[PDB]
Amino acid sequence: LNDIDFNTYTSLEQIDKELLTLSIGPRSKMNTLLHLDVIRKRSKPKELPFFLQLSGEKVGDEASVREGIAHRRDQEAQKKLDAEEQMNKFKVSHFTKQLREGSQSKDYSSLLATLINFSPAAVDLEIRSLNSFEPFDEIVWFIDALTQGLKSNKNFELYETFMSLLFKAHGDVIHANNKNQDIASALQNWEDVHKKEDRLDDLVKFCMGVAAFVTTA
Amino acid sequence: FELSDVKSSKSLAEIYEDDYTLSEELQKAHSEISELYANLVYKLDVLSSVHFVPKPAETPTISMEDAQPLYMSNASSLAPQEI
Amino acid sequence: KSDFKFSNLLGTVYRQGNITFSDDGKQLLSPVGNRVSVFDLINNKSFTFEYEHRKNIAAIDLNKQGTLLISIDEDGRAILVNFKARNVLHHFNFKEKCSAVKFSPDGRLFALASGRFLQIWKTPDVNKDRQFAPFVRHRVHAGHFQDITSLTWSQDSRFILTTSKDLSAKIWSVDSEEKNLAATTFNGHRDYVMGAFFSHDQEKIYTVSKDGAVFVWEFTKRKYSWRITKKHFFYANQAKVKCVTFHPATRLLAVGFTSGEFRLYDLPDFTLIQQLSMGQNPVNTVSVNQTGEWLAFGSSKLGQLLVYEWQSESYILKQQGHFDSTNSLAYSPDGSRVVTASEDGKIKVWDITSGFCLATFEEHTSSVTAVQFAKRGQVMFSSSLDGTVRAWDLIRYRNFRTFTGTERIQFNCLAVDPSGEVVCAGSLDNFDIHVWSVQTGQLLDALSGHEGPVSCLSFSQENSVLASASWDKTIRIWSIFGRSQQVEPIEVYSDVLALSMRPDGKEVAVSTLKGQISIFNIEDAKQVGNIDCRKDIISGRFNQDRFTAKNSERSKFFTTIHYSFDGMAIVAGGNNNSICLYDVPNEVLLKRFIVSRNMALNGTLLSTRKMRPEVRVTSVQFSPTANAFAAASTEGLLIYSTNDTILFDPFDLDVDVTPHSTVEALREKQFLNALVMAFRLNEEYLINKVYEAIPIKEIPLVASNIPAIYLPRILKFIGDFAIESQHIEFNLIWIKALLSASGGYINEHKYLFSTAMRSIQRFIVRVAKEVVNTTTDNKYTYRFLVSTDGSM
Amino acid sequence: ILLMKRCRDWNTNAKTHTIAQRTIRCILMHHNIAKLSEIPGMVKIVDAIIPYTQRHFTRVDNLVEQSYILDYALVEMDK
Amino acid sequence: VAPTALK
Amino acid sequence: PEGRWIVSASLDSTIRTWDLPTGGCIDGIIVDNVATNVKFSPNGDLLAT
Amino acid sequence: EDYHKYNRICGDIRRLANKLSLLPPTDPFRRKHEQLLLDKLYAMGVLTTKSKISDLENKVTVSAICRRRLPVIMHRLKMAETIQDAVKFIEQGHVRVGPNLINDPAYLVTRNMEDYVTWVDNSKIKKTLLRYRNQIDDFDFS
Amino acid sequence: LRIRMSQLEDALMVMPFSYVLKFLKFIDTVMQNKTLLHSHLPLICKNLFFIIKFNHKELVSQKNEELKLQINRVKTELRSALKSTEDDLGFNVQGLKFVKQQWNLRHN
Repeated sequence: LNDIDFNTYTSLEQIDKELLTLSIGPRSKMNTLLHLDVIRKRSKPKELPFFLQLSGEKVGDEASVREGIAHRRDQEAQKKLDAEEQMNKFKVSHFTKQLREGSQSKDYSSLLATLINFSPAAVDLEIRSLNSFEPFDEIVWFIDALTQGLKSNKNFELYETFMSLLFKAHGDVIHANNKNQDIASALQNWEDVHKKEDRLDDLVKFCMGVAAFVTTA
Repeated sequence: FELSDVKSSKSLAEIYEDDYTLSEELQKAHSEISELYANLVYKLDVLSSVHFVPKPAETPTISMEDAQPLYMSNASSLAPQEI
Repeated sequence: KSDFKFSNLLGTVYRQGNITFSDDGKQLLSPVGNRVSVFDLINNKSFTFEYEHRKNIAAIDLNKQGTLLISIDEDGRAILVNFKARNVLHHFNFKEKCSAVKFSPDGRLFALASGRFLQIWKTPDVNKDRQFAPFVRHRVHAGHFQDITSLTWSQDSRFILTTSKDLSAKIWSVDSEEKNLAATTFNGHRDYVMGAFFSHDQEKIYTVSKDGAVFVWEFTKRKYSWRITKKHFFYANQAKVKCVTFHPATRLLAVGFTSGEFRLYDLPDFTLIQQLSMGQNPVNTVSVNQTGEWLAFGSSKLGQLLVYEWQSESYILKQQGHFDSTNSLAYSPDGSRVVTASEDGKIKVWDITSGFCLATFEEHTSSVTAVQFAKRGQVMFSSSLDGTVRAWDLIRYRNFRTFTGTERIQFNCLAVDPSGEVVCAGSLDNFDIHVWSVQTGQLLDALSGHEGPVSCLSFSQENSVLASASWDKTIRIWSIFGRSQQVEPIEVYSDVLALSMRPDGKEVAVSTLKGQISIFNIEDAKQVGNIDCRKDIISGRFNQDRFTAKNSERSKFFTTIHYSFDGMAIVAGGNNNSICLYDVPNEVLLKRFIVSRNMALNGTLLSTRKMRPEVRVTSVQFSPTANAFAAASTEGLLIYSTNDTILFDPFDLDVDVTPHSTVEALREKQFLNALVMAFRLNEEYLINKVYEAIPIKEIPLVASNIPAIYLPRILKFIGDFAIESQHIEFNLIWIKALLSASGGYINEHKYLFSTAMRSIQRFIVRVAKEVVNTTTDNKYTYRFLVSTDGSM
Repeated sequence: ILLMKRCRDWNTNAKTHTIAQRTIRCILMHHNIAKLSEIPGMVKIVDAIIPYTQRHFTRVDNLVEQSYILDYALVEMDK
Repeated sequence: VAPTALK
Repeated sequence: PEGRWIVSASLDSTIRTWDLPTGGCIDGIIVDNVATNVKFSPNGDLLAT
Repeated sequence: EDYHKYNRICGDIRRLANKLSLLPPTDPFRRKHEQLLLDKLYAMGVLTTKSKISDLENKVTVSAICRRRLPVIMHRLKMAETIQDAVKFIEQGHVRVGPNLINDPAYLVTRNMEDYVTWVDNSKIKKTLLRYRNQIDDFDFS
Repeated sequence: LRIRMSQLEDALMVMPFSYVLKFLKFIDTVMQNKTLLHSHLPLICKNLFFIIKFNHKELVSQKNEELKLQINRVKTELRSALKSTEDDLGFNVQGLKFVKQQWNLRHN
């Protein structure tokens, strides 16, 4: 009753387990995560010889012109040099650790906590850094972690966007080895949970139609 | 068009050297007109303004303002008919 | 019947002075003219402090504890404010221009750079009750002969480095006993020394000069003495060093040059980490995060502010304020975003929640005069004195069409058909209202009949009538739509400056030069009410005035007015220092607001124009959410909101009604009585407690049985709560239950629930729809990767 | 490639996009998606299908969206 | 060590 | 000024703060001299007696 | 009487035109800024009638700028006996140019705003004017 | 189909309710024939929504229990049809962009 005594009240983290709940944070996070790539692209900052070599009409040799006789790699070489200069200019993970442990204990809860804490710039690097060689343990592990998260019915928006980056970064890897059992089995498990989480569409798409009709006619 | 009748300062190596390397001279007068106008409009405006009128204002540069949101992608800004 | 309160200032993020990061590193404190703005980088949210200085702000800082913030203006008058509670604590006048202020890294003392003098002051304890004279001085130091540029504290709170116009850097000891430890003056620099810093170990002392020279000092033999072992120089061709800061933990040196470029270095090696340009204008201030991963930079000329994650080379915050005064403002139909128009001719789109500029449009050559949205909200229209009207798509952010008169008519006002198919604009030189077709871009026709210049326009949202007023001392209603065209002129006592339109579209309000807001019946063309404005307005005698304010007639009229979406109130402003909110049916003043209290602004209290800025309100409108209203002014877009709702406004309460009784009803499971009781108290925290305590099975029962009188309130409550709440699907059940049960009633009274329904639709469209899109696309991404054949 | 030249021309018209999509569906479902990419000129054909497909996706979803006008009828008169 | 060093 | 509290003074040399929502006295004071008048400031930060 | 500032404006106009005249006649950029210049000069009224760039070279004069000064306009418009009297009325705040009150004698009226220069509503002197005709209305406060 | 679109809304508007009940019976028999529905689904959907919107108060008052069953059945089959085309559309586009990305990676 202390909350009443101070004339205050804090909303529950989750009203009920079956009840879907979003993440406790800004709603622009999902937008930032999904389009983080174009953020990166759009945010990039805006960028004679003594023996002079001419020939043809301008030098007055129109006969050469009439008779028909008439550097990108050099830029590419220079771009390599600029990169080489950069490494000589500077002469100077926790994620992957928990992921291995979560598989070992079949509990990714400690992992899932760190994903929410990571900055969006932190998030994309970790998803992209997942290894893509057989037997694809980390990718199979990652989907299990997310599959556990969706069951929790908490932080629904974050877990949904996490896989979109997984597919964005490793969709080809998953597709090329679709027939692998480990990928297929974990991938099959995710659909079972995600398939349940379609009621939210019915409600949201429901309340628009009646609201649109109600306000109009 | 007018053809010069005095000796050219540039030597034949130099005139050709120019060819080795619409016009920058035109583009300098392009800007010089603008600042004269930008200064002129400011002065004539303050005399005729009733209220406040502020005076109008290598290395990689940060474009401090953008015409479009960062998250929006260039492809998404093209209509299907345009594609 | 709500108390509005100043919340935040959009259109400006930095004006001058020093910017300081919060100790937690998640908030940035930026001075904005007469006030201080707070930005939450992590949460993508901002607010502006309510307290105001007499003059323009000079220097600020925040203590590590995050509790005490001291603000000093250009006259040395200081304001101490509790950061957590956002309330002023003490006012002190240091009676001299304070160049810089910095708290001790113990927090017990704070130093003041006062002329060629260094002042140290003891920090009052926030925990203690309000003391009348809390400031007591520790010591006065007078070593420098010219003004002190800046000062730096020792990490152990025992020594202070001060850099001045002496071409010298001088050190002090906070403790008198430790005077012998640090009583040395450093020399050698050939230009003004701006910043002196300690290494993390404090063994070395780094000094920087305006010429661009960095001198590293060590205590060594030749018996021991300070000497410049290493010298580093910035080889800027002409750019002078304008601001410097250092992070001992990461050994980061951030320098800002007057040319508008900043360089990141690693000391003592002087490795150029990176070099970027913010523009051609000087970098006024620079700051470093507590981790040292984020750098904030500020240019005063254009009000440019940027937070740079130099580790990842990403932009945490990137915003630039209007160079000119905001001439006009327009809210999106949903209220999610607002667009601001400036005398420069550039339009900017702002997000209310984030308070940040999403985009700017610079197609207009001259000052933009007016901006409005269509009923759909997908499109926005703007007019400018350059002679064009431009239609903008906001989903794709592009100018899809432009309109213009035959002879380049300067436009001042614009209005848009709710159907989004006709656009009309008015001018001060023709007395004709041009009409354009949105679809085609052709001039449909020019409406004629005004004997004066058209001052304002508006299309009825429902009926689609057009009402236009002028300095003609008359108002004309145009029924352009239909086979036959009719015009109904109505005379008015004096020149009409502004016009408002009732959302129902049955009445129109107009502000006249006499200081009268007159309300008419459109269908009957007869006056229904009038309000006096002459006496309520507050106008301050300008410094150049030679006649008294009470006799003054410079501005005792309202140049802009707007209805409340409920339709019972009108917000008004003019070239004055007052914003007045009225109640239309009763014709009384609800409350008056003081726009600004800056003494620098002219009106707050033979070839050369005695000309200085004046306080004025260019435009005002209500938020469609019916919880706030924003006023465009010279300083920027002010926003006043009722979000605090700390007032107690019970409705139909009785003795039996009590917070404890409501809780008992919840424990006895009488949800409807507990829910109904909560509104009668009208306490948000109790309503939240009852709202979240109701089981999902019982939601349809309580929703069906709610009384009709409370239905608009609960509908509004859900809308504002759901927009920022996490219980997305819980709210969706509540909205589904209410609409399914009480849908027919809302239809019968659309206007009563108009604002409430809109807030619901905003939540459903802006956040709920975005979730399903991320939900559904993955569902199909799943099906492709599994169904189709894999690659060879 | 000849078939995809048609379906592109089919897609742009709303009255005929329905047929083209199912043909696209069958091909993706009855061919190695990798093989389709090497075919020269396919990708530029692929380029034009995407924007029109999205427009039709925004459509239909809206026709779906209007459909609970009928449950508003069911639930209301059920009262 | 410097007189201004920590400790 | 918030309309949530009432503070009263009586000849028994006491000042009592009453919380209107719950209808109960939340604080009590004993003044050596009977407080003849009691007034809140417009801001509510201050109280004059 | 000093006209150094007005001389600076007139000279700058001549310099801008001279720099324009240097640019190629066929350049589209040259043509518009010329027309834009002529437009604004017309807008202010210093160009009584629409003219050519050649006329803008010579027709611009200090007197033309002085002509558009608010106290001078009233003198032609017969509100005041003399320029000094007009300045005093501007100084005392009895003069109104459209929606706003002008207390600065140095202000000039643009061509469009000329038609709306008029005395403030509650000026005591308006009461004299309507009193002379015997057309004073106390209801109109003037 | 013969009715021009611009006159179609007015044609439905002038239409009395007693014929609207007949027109609901028409849809149900058309909806029974699945082939004709998908051929002309978009036009059928817009007409139905307009009629119900335009006669919502008349609809709710009617007490015919059979009318429930007519509105219920048309709903379930309408949803399958609309969902089917939506699912095919979302299915194609998502893989369709996947192909673009794979071609980019090969050439990049």
